[PDB]
Order: sequence, then C-alpha cells, then structure tokens
Amino acid sequence: HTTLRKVTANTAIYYDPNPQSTVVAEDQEWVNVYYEMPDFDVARISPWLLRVELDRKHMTDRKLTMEQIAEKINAGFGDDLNCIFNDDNAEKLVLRIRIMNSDENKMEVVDKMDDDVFLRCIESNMLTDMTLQGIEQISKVYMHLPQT
Amino acid sequence: AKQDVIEVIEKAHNNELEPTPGNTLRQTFENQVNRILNDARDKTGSSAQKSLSEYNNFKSMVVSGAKGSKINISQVIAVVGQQNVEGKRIPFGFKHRTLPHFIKDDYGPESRGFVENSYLAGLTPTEFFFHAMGGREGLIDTAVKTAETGY
Amino acid sequence: VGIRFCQECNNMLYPKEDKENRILLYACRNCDYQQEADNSCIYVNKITHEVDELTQIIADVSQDPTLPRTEDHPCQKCGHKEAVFFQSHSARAEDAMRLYYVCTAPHCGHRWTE
Amino acid sequence: EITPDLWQEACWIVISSYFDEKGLVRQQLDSFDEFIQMSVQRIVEDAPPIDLQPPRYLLKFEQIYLSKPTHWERDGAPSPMMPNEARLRNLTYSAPLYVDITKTVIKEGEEQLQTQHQKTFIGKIPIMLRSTYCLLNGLTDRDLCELNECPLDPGGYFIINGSEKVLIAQEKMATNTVYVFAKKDSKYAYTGECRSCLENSSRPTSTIWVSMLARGGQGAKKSAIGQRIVATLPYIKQEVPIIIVFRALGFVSDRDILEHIIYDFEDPEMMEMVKPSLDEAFVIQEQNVALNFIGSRGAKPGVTKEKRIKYAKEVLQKEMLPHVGVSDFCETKKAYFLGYMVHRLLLAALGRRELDDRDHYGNKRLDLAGPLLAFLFRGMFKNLLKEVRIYAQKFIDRGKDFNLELAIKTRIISDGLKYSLATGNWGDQKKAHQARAGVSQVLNRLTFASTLSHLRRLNSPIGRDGKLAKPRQLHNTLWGMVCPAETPEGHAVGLVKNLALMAYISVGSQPSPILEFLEEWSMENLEEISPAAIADATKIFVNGCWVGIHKDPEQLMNTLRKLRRQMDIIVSEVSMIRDIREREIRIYTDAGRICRPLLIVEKQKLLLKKRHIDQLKEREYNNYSWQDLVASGVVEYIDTLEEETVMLAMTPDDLQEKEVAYCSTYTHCEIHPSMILGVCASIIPFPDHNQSPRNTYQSAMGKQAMGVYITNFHVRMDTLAHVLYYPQKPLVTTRSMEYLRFRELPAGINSIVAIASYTGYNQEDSVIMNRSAVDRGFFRSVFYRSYKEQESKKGFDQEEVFEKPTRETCQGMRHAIYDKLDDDGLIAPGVRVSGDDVIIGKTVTLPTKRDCSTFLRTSETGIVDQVMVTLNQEGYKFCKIRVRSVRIPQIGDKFASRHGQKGTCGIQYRQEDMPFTCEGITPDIIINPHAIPSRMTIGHLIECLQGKVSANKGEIGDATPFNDAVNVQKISNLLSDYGYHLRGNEVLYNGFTGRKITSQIFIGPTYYQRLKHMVDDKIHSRARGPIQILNRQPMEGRSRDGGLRFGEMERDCQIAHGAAQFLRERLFEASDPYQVHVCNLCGIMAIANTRTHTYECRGCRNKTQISLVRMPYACKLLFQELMSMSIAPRMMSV
Amino acid sequence: TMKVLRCVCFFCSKLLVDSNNPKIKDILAKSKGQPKKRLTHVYDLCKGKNICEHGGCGRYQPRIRRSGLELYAEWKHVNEDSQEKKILLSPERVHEIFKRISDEECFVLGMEPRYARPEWMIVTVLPVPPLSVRPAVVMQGSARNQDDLTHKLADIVKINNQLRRNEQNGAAAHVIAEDVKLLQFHVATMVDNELPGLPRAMQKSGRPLKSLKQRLKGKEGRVRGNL
DNA sequence: TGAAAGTACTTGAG
RNA sequence: AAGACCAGGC
DNA sequence: TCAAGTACTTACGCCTGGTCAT
Ligand SMILES: [Zn+2]
Ligand SMILES: [Zn+2]
Ligand SMILES: [Zn+2]
Ligand SMILES: [Zn+2]
Repeated sequence: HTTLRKVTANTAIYYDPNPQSTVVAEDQEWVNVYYEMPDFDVARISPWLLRVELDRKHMTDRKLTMEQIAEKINAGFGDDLNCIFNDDNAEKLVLRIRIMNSDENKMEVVDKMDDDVFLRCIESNMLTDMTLQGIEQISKVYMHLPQT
Repeated sequence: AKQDVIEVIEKAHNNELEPTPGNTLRQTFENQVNRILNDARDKTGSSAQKSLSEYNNFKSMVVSGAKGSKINISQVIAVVGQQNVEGKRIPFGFKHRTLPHFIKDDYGPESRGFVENSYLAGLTPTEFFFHAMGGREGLIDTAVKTAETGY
Repeated sequence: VGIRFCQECNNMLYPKEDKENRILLYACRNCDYQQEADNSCIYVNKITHEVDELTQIIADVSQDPTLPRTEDHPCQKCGHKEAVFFQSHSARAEDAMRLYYVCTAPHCGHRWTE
Repeated sequence: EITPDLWQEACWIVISSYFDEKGLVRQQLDSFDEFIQMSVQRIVEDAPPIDLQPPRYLLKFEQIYLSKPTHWERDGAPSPMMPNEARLRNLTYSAPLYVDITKTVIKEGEEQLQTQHQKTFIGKIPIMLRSTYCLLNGLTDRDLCELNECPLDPGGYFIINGSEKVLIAQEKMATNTVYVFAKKDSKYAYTGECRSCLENSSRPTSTIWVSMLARGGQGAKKSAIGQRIVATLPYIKQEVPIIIVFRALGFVSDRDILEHIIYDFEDPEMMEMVKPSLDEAFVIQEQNVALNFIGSRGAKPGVTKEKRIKYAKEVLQKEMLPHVGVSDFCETKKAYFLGYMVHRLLLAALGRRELDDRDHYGNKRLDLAGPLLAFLFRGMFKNLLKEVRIYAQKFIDRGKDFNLELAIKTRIISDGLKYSLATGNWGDQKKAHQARAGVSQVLNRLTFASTLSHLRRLNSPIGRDGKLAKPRQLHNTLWGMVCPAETPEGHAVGLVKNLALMAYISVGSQPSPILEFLEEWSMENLEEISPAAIADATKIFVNGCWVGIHKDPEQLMNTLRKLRRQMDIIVSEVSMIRDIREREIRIYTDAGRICRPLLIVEKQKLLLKKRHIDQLKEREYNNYSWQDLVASGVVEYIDTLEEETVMLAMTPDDLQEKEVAYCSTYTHCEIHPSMILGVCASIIPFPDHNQSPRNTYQSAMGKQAMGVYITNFHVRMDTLAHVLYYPQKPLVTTRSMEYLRFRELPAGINSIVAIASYTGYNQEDSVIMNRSAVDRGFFRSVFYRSYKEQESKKGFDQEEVFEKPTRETCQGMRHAIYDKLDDDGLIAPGVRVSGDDVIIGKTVTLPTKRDCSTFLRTSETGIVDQVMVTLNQEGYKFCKIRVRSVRIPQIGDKFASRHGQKGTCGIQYRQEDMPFTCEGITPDIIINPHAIPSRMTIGHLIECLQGKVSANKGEIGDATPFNDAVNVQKISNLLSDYGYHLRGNEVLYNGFTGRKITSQIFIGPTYYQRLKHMVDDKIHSRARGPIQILNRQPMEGRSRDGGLRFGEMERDCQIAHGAAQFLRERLFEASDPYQVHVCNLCGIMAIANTRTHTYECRGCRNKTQISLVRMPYACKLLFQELMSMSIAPRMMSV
Repeated sequence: TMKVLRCVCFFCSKLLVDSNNPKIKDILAKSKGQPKKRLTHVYDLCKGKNICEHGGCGRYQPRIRRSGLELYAEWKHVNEDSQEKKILLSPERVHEIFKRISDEECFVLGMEPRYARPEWMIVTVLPVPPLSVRPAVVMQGSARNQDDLTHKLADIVKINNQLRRNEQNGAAAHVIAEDVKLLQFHVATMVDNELPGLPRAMQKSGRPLKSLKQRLKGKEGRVRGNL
C-alpha cells in the first residue's frame, strides 16, 4: 500500500489569484505552458493553490509517474479539481491542485466549505487515503530468495 | 570483534552504513553488531571446545548428553556472550546510556551488554549487572509461562 | 507557515480572501481587524520533515560531562580542538545514526554535523 | 596525598565507616523518627480547628508530646514496657501521645473564656524498636543484654501483640512530576499526567491529564499531523479543551495562552500543532463562560450559572494541581504549569522529548514506615476529630457545658494503628478491600540474614497475577539502589525488590531554605517574569513546583553543589538535576527518593585523599566518622534521576588514569562496585563467576538457611525457631559479610565436599552426607515450637481454667495421656513429650467441664524446653510453652551452597564407606558433577579451591566479587604450595574396596547451608480421616490430617489412561461417597426414612416409585445449590 | 426476562410475530431441539417491531431498559391517553404478563412450558437451602455460628416481613417501593454478589458475602473444586 | 502507575 | 471453623 | 445493515506454614 504521503516531500497551500503570477518563481517556467490551453481558466477558479512536492527516491523506488498520481487524484476527486505536474526531468517534482468551481451559474448557503479550509481537508484526505499503489491493509512487503 | 564493532560504529557515524532493504539504519546497525558479536562468541566457543582434552569432564558430560552443552563450555571457558533484554541489546535505561559509567550514545559491545569475560575469568560490574538483567527475563518467563500453558 | 496575532485583542488571525483586490488578508474572527499578508503562503506541511537538527541543539550541551568529546574534529568558527558529539536523541528521525558536534570552550557554542 | 594501589584498603575503610555510622535499617529508623518528630505534629496542626455553634466552641491543637513506650498495667499503673515483655505477654510496644488542646467559648458578652488542656491523651503510637523513642536507643551491648535483647538485633520493626511486624517500602510514582506516555489502543495519541500533592500536608493526590486526541478526524477540525489537545481535570465528568481551561484561569487572548504554552514563537511546528486546540475553543472567549463550561461538566451540574462558575473556580483553585498553589492569586502559576504540561505533551508529540518510562526509579518513590504511618495517622486523626465534633454537637444542643476528656476516644487511633500494622491491610478496617494489603509483614526470624532482608525490602504495588513482564524486568536505574540478584522467585519476580548495601532512602526536607537561597541568588519568579525571556532561560523546579527561571544555570548548579558539599543550606538528602538539553534544573527535597553515596571526582582526581583514610583508620577515639567524610565534600548522596547526569568511574586506579581516552569528564567514582548487592546476595563468594539465576536462587535460599538467627533465642518464645548446633563462619568470605554481621551469626558449616559420582545416590540434585560426620554433630540443629494458650471469661458463668483434668470431670476427652501435666495443668520443662501428648490442660465450664486442652503437633517427639506464665492485656492467665526437638540431618533434608546448588540428602555413608584420600579425609558432602555444567556455578568451584587453600594456609579466603587481584590461577599456585594438585583434584580410594578411583576427585572445604525444609516437616499420609463439614470431602492440609487433592489435571491424566474405575474411585469412592433418594417422576430428591422405610416425594404424592442413587456428596450439594437458585436439576433414571 | 419481554406485547401476552407466519415456521423447522437458538432468532425478529398488529389488538410497544435490578419501559410514540412513557416495570407486572403467555407461544420462545415457563423466572416463592447447604459452626458449644447464606436469608426474611406488614397496614406507597427495592437487592445478592454497579452484601466486619453463584463459579468453586 | 482480548449489547447511520 | 491475607516450596 | 461504541468478563498446577479478626 502506497498513499500520497509515502511519496510526498512537502505540501504547501499558497494563495495565487492569478496563475501567471506564480508566487513560487520556480514554477513560472512550466505553469505558463498549461494555461495556453484553458481547462476552464477564465471561469472563476479557486485562487488557492495546493502545491505538493514529491520525493524523488520514494517515487522512483515504486516506478510511480506524476501522470499516475494525477490520474488517481482526478479519479478520486472528480472533475472539480485541477491538477498539474511539472515534469519528470525537473530536479524537483511539483504537483499543483486547485478547486475549480462548477461554474454552472445559479444552480445551501450555510454549506459553503471555505476554500482555504477545504484545500486543507482535501490535502489531509489525499495524504491519508490516496491509495496510489498496492492493496490496503498491506503495510509492507518483503522480498527475498528463500534458503529453506 | 571489538575493533570490528568500532569500525561499524564509525561507518554509522559517518553515514557510510547503507541500510539493508527491509531494515532501518538503526536496525541494520544492530544486525551488523549482533552478527559480529555472535560470530566472535561462536569462534571463541569453538576454540575453547578444541582445547578440551579427552579427560575434560565438561566435555565428558556434554558428549554423553547427560548434562550441559557446548554453549555452557564456551561461557565457562571462553566468553559469556551478549546479554539481551526483549531480544535486543541492553536498553538505554538512563538518558542515552545504559549505565552512569558509560558516555552517552555508546553503542559498543561493552556498554550494550556483551560480556567479554568468561565465568571462570569472572564478570566485570557492568557485565555482572547486564547478566543479571538478562537472567531476569528468563526468570520472568519461567514464572509467567506456567499459568498461560496450564490455561 | 507562521501564525500572526491580532493587534487589537491579541487573538489569532485567520487568512481571508479579498474579493475586490484579489489580495490575501489575515482577518481576526473576534473583532474587525484585518491586515495584508506578506508571505502569501498559508499552510506548510513537511512530510519528510527534513529539518536541520542543528537548530534544535542547544549550545549548553557542551557542558554535559556525560557526553563524549574528541579533539579530532576542530570547530569551524574558532578552530577549537575540543568538540562534544552526540546522536540525534530525537524520535521520528527517519534512518540516521549521524553525529552532531558542538564546540566546547565558552561563548562559541558552534554546532555542526559531519 | 593520593591512594594508588592502596585503594583496596581505603575503599573498604570508608565502607566500614559508612556501616558503622549508618547500619542496615537506617532507612526505617530515620523514616519513623521523622514521622514521630515532624509528621505527627504537622498532621495535628494542619487539621482545621473544630468550629461549632448561640455560643460558639472552638478547639485548637497546639503541640503533641510523645513519651517512652509505657504499659498501663490493668489498674493503670504506668510502667516502662520492654520489648521482651511485649513479645512474651503479647503486648504492643507503643507510646502514649499527648496533644495540648485549647477550648474557647463565645458567650456574646464581649469576653471569651479559653481553657487550655495540657497533655491530653489521644492514643498510643506503636514505636519502632531501636528508634529514637524506643527504650533501646543509646543502650550499650551490656545494657541490651541486661534486658535480654540481642545487641546484633538491628531493630526497625514494631511489636504488635507480641508479633514482630516490619513495614515494607511501597513503591509509587513520583508526585508533582509531569509524565508523558503514549498508549497503544487509547483514544489519546500522547497523554501527559501530573500527580500533584500539596507538600504532603493534606489530601492524598489529585491527578491531572493533558492528552492529545489520537489521529482520526475530530468531526470538522483536525486536518494535520495529529492534534486536538484536551485536559482531564479531577472531579469533572469528561474532557475539557485545554484552551477553555486556560480561559477559566483568566487568560482570554490567544497570545497569552500561547505565551504560557509556547515559549518561542519562532518555532512554527509547535504553533501549528496547537492551532486546532485554539479553533475548538473559538466559541468560548470570556473567563466566565469558560468557568461555566467547566462547571457544567462537573460531578453534578449546578442549578444556576453563578454556582456552576463558583464550583469550577473552586475545582481549578483547589483540586487542579494543588502543588502549584491553592490560594487566590495562584492562577498565574497554575497557568504556567499547565502550559508547561502542554509544552511537554507537544514536545513528545513533535518527537523532541522522549516519552517517560514508568520503570525508571528516578520516577519512583518509596513509601517507608514514616510516610505510610503518616497516611494512616492523618485519616485516624481526622476520624478522631469527626467523633469529637459529633460528641460536642450532641452535647451542645442542651447548652449546659462541654467536656473534652470524655469526647476523645483514644481507641480510634490506637486500634487503627494496631490493626493496620497487625493485619497489614493499609486503610480503615471497614474498607479493607479498598485498603492495600500485604504491608507490615510478620518479621522473618528464620535467620539473621532473613531478618536483615525483611528489614530492607521494597514492594511494587502492582498485581502479582498480572502477566506484564516489563515491571518485573531489572531496570538499568536499579544499579546501586536495588539488589540485581535478590528477587522473590515466583509470582513476585521483579516486583518485590531489596535494597542495595549502600542504598539510602531520603527522609524528606522542607524546601524553604532552597527557595530562599534561589530568591537571594537572583533568579526570577514566574509572577515577575515576562514570557518573552523564558525560552533562553532555564526553568527551576523545586519539588515539581516551577518556581522561576534562571539565566545562568552553570553557576547556579556549581553554587548548589558547593552548598550541598559544605552542608550549609542544602542538606545531603536534596537532589539537584540539571537537564541541559531541556534547560531545566530540578531540585527534590521530598521523602522516598532512593540514593547512594558516591565519591566526588574533581578534574581527573578523587577528592578522597590519603589524609581522609588515615583519619578513618583511627576512627575510634578521634570523633572522625562517615559524617565528617560527607561534610568534607568527599562523598555525595546521589539519587537515580541525578545519577542520570553523573559521569561515574567504576574504580579510581583504573578509570581516572590517563590511557587511550574514553572519558575525561568523570564527576563521581564508585566506592566499591560490590555495593550493588543486597544483604543476601553479599554472602555469595565469587558471584561474578556464577550464572545470575543461581545468584538469585542463593539469595532466596540464604533466608532459609539455619544458624543462630539471634543471640537471645533463649528468651524468645517464637513459633518455628531453628538453631544450628555448630555454625561456622565461611572459610571463603566477602568483604561485605563483616558489615552484614554474618561472622557473628552464621548459618552454615564449612563442609569437605567432593564433587563426585560415588554410588548414584547424589544423582540429579541430591547430595551424599557422611553418616559419621553427622554423628559427630555435623549440621545438627534444634527445632523450637512455642504453644500459646489463654484463659478467658466469655459467658456469664463460662470460664477457662488451666488445670489437670481427671478421667470423669470433663465432658469432652481425648485418648491422650494427661499424667504429664502439673497441678496448674502445664507440663514442666524437661518432660519428654511425644505426639498426641497434652501440652496445656484447659477446661471450659458448660452452661460440668469441657476439655479444651492443647496437644502436640503430630509426631514432633520433642522435649519441653521452657514454660512461661504471665498475664496478657486482659489480665487473664497466658502461657507460652516452648518445645525443643533435635533434628539430626536425615536423607530428606535440604542442603545448598552459596551458589544456588540446592539438593536433598540422597543417602548417608559412614566413614569407612565414604571415599577417602591418602590422608584419611572423607568428604562430609558428596554432590554430583552434573549439577555444575548446565547451572554454571563456577563460583562454587572457585570457592572450594580457595577454601582448600585457606584451610591449609590458615587465613580466611577473600571472595569479594570484582577484585582483579584474586584469580583462579593464583589460588591454584597457592594450593600447589601445600602439597595438593593445583586444580583441587585429589586421588580418592573407594571406601568399599580400597581401590583407587580412576578419575581424581575435586575435594575441598565448601561452605554449605542446612535449609528449613526437612522431610519430617513435609511427610504426610492419609487413610480415611477427617472430612470437611460442608463438602464432606477430606480435609485440607498436612496439619489437619488432610487428603491430597486429585485435581482437574490429575483427572485429565486418568482420562488419558482410560482408567474409568480408578477415576471413579478417586473422585467418588476415595472422597465423599453418598446416596440420595430421587423421585422417578420428577428428578428431585425425596424424603427417605430408612428405618421406617417410608419413602415419599413431596410434590408428586409419590411413595412407591422412588429410586436410590449413588452420587458424590459434592454433587448433591451442587444440586441443592442449583435448587436454591430456582434451577431444577432433575435426575432421571428412566 | 428482558428478552422475553421484548418478544411479547406489553399488557397483551401474544408473540409479536405469529406462529402461522412463514418466518416462525422456518425458525421452528431449523431450531428443533435447539431452544436457545430458537429464542435468539425470535428475539431478532421481534426486536424490530413496535406494534402488536395477523394476530390481535395493536398498541405501541415499550422499550425495556435495565438499570441495575430495575426495569424501565420507555413508550416512545404512544397514542395519548394514560401515556406515562417512563414506568418502573415491576416484577409483578412482568409476572402478570408472562402468566398469560400460552404454552404454544412460550414454546416458540424456546421455553417448554412443562419444564420452564417465563413467569417462573420471577421469584414469588424463594427457595431456602437446607441446613446442609448452610452449615452452622459449633464454637465450644457455647455459641453457634451461621453461614453467609443464613445471614442473607435472615435479611431477606426481615425485609419480606417488613414489606408484608406495610402492605397489610397500608404504609405510604413509597416506603413500599423502598422495601421492594431492598428485598430485590437481598434476593439477587443471595444468588449473586458480583453484579457490576451495585453495592456488595457485607454481613459485618466489611467482608462481602459469598453467594451461591460464588460458591459455584470458578476454581475452588463447586464444579471446579469439588466435582 | 502499568491487561488485553473477545463479545454481547446498544446506539445512531444508513 | 473456615475465611482473609502473608510468606514460602517445586 | 452496520459498525462503532460501551459494558463486562476472564488467566496458575499442586504443596506448606503463620497470623488475624470474625
Ligand atoms: Zn482581534
Ligand atoms: Zn568553536
Ligand atoms: Zn417426584
Ligand atoms: Zn398485543
């Protein structure tokens, strides 16, 4: 069993009203390549950035690709969660998650779930139950050539 | 054996100890140290056993099967060996030290319960206390096994 | 990453969103105080928790007689021969048996790992 | 001025000085003296004055007075009571307690009349023997022998109704100290606790828990690495969030709470961990609403808001961490300490501080005689005041007057102390189940070593049936504090522990001078402290109470150590611990801390110089003692948690010298490493050459060895007393046996022992004894049995009289012979008495006479040694008859060396039959060589070799454990100088044939012990004797002529044999056989009149169809009990 | 008693699910010779009902709750009328309920009427063990000692006589309830002195009484230590 | 100071 | 008269 | 239907003896 936590180095929730601003200067080079083609861009996207950095060793030891993590996140959280991955070649692996609104217009006011705490709840849920690989209840698998 | 343990400790202190898969760094360090100490005690036991004449009475009662084993001969003559509590070396009961007589973070054989002396030679005070700690576990197991096995 | 307190009632500030100017704000939930964020980062979680333990080491540990000391590793700052070394002495240290060295002699208090 | 290579003499000189100044029971003596001199007065004063009301009556207790133990003979005549008189007459060696009482009245006439009641008797406190208030204090050996008291008797026990009771030290977790643990399956990830007691002045303990709620979601807030700290205050139903507790203390803003919790705001991880706790308590933002929230979850919610607020405020002020404070403005101090607890919890959760372990003896305290008696006396004095108040309230409603002398019932204190010391149930008699049992054991007088072990013994209050192996393990912190070898093998392994020889237990001190010095030495009180200046500073704890912070900890510790070394302001009991990593200085003055003396190493040199040794060598007529050594700053008492911060040298001349460097910062040195052993483990020669279980077995066996247990055994009327004919001091001895008084009172004989296989009768663990040696007195012993009997007047005309019954004057009578009794019905000494003979003739007047005489225990066959006649407490006739029996060692008696080699006597051969050397030497004992190899008692072999060397040389061999100067090769070379083979082997000749034995035999004088366990005391045979009244099955016990139990395992074994008939015999025929008549219609038993043959079943009107059924009587009893529970176990024969 | 109460209509002795119903027929076919499994299956069926109708009557059933030795009935969703949704369900009420359960209906519950009827599980006539079960101890012949069972029986007789005298005289209708509670405690503590949450019977000197259950329960008991 | 493991009941949650 | 506790044995 | 609570139980074999208070 490999959750997202097993392969994440650090996870930070930023505030980016404009993706082209890219408060992290290291992410500006590649984030502009994804907003040329708009997922929903212009439609109001949550200005909150769930930025997760993936450990290189813990991810190469499992032959995990950031595309696989993106697919898992999409499957587990529906289309209302944009996900972008930097690159395999990049010295540090970066995953950026937003909370794209439905944007259907008009259509429970108390049921708001503020995006700042919603991102934190989503991050906790991802780090606890992402099940990127393996079978639940299988904590650790040992591999050896028997002598007996 | 003590020099080998010192070399392993130096490798661990210099981050040169590569962790064996399925084990942590502390776990692989303890595995290496226990391997060295067990190999040392086996070698010393073999040396002590080969030195016994045909008139030796320990060997007489061992080869007959009446009482005793080769490990008893090794501990009497060569080396008592490592003393373990709960299957591990003697724990750091004090802050990062087994006894007040040792410096902190002392993972050498002497501090963690390896009795270099034999029963004929006699144990040092630290070895005496560590041997008492080791035999206490056997006494507890003896006193506690009876009820569960009877149930 | 840090926590900012109110300048009116000294209560904890919570981040809030400015719909008009699109700027992060820290707004008190006990009164009407607001302020502009400078760091722009709200939450930081380090799963690998790779933190330099030298920040959590006190220079006074050089006064402990129960810790070992060697002259083989001199201090980087003052070049003092004596130095006291110790392991992590910390839980959740991942897998590390490395040594942390603290310089002896008063008022230097240099801490380094090698 | 140093002691190089002369260290062996010097260390044992300082140890001899220590044991001359202190002794072995000094812990108990000091604890009891502190209880009497300080604790009783403090308990009496701390009791609130009796306020009653209209006139008002006030009662105040000023000062308590103790006297010597005196006996009020019947009439009342006061008289000094000696301990031997207490033992003989079954008296309680106790001293009356008088307290001055002031009674004031208020008549509303502007004049209050106060009456002072000087020396008002309130009860008798049992006095520990040889204590300050005992009559044996300060008496010389001649004075002690004049009172028939053994000079070697250490004292330290109480005499309750003649029986000698010893209070065992009860372990407890150290109070006022914050402990953080992590339970496995609990709802709390980490739990911090602090058992707080207010300077032991009042209230037992109030425990506060600060715990962090696991890891799963707390509904809507926890989305991080593990959070939601909660608190469990006493007298509150359920959990209260910690921020609400802080707001109930007057701190409303989050910054104040965090400053009291987090000391450096530059640390983001801790603030992140504490944030959701703030989030949970976001709704509560005022002090009063927090108080209301706390009060609403109390024992019973208040009707209105204000009473709830007052109740919560009272709970927080009094019952929440009372050791921090209990009065008014202590809210700031309580907030600081609660924040410290939360800080510790966060550090444990963050992984920055390791979790505390319960087995660390620095985290443990030992409740000696003093604290235990204080705990009992506090409750007893409270009950006495309650009864005085009840009496006064009853007598004041009339308004006539009030009397204090009749209002005080001294019986309450006297009987409470006497009962709790007698039965051992520590608590009220009505609450015996809630009372801890096992305290105050009966003092073991089997051997002097046994008495010393019982007087130096510790107890873990945890349950013996518990299978948890960790508390039973030998913790590293027990070094020099608790003997690693002496542990009760069995259900108390690791739990009952014994003190090391040098171990001392702190008696307690008031931390007023320490606090005054801390204020006078700058420091900074918590009230005057700005929280911004607390991260860099070091917290100063005194008895757990955080008193302030100090910015220069090195200088403070140096000054405190200097003061304790000079004994100026800090007494030697006080422990001072500096946690450098955690920036904490902990100072402890409380009682119960276990400490041992250690030499002080400054630079790399001992402070113990040659001049100290020279002065100690002349200890007599010099007034130079151990106290002078301590007052000179050479030795220091260090307890376990201070021993954490010490750097110890095992030996000076080996570890402080310059070599390949391991440690150069040694701060202390061991006086001698052999001091880690207790009383019973210090009689082992060469214990470091034995397997540790064998050392434990010998430690257990030494208390069972027989010698001269006490010198005044002639005056003692003790049941089950064993004395040895010819005790000998060991030829191979330890340097500690001098301080154990083992040479004076030894239990064993140096026996020529051959480790050989002679005729097969020493196989397994058995031994072969020399019959001729046994004839010459070898290991002969005497058994003393004392019989107590008492005349009494119970009925209106019923009475007991000691008299010799005639053939027909007594209704009951036995076939025994009463001709040995005298005119008083007591057999005179010198009369040989066999089994069934009458010891004391007593008659009971039946409302003519009924025989209540006492007979010998079966098959004793002894001779009456001494008969004592006296008057007991009630003044009735009281008799103690001691019967002596000489017990020659048979082939069933148990013998053991000092190495765990126990065994019975397989057979006895005479001198001609025993194997003999060329010099005619025949071994007194022959033990099998097979007992050695697996059990690995090499110390036994080395003891034999050294004893052979010493007997031929004329010295006494030195077998101190870690000598480095006594090797086996040196002993062999010494033996070779006396015409013997160096390894101890000697050529033996077969006794029967005169032929040489092909293998040469290892022969030498080895010290052996005769154990209490003898075959005659253990041999039993049953053939259809007494049966139980209820079960109608054979009685239980060898003494009651009982039958052996054929238990469930035996039944299973016979089932496996398929022996149905033998199983039926054992479980039906051999035990109770019975017949019942059951109805045939119903299965219920029927009325059966066998003589009239009228069988009737009430319920069926069945007189014809009734069957006879053979069943065990226990089965009929079971069926009748089931019918008593409305179950119908209908036995159907159809 | 509680389980049987949950399987029957209060104040209308009738199985909540009828025997003619196919489910009860299946339970009887599967549970021939296994009365305990029959009762547990019927209890599982009847715990999910809240009205006595297939059969007869029809009235909302209570929720039986135990508090120590007392039973309380919670009549949630009652019509109106008498209401009183918190009664103290007395042993007398349960006895009258069980006396009217027919032999067939109690047989479906697994209680064979000729061996055990539900109302017999309520103590109306208390058995008194013979003198053999509770022997008297002779102390020199001057005084006679008694067993713990004899002392508990003395307490039961005292409280029973007090209750009977108050019933004859009339009393105050709440001292009657106190006497009933005390008699229930004594009777239940004679049988078992190890019930959680209840005070233990102490004859004197603060020693708990050894009940019949304690006589029979563990090792050193009757079956383990005497048979 | 410090048991753990199973289960039957009981309760909201579907 | 048989319970509680304690100590012990193997 | 479920599943997560919470109450509630249950582990020593034989043997010895002593003492204590009912
Ligand atoms: Zn504010
Ligand atoms: Zn430096
Ligand atoms: Zn019948
Ligand atoms: Zn109905």
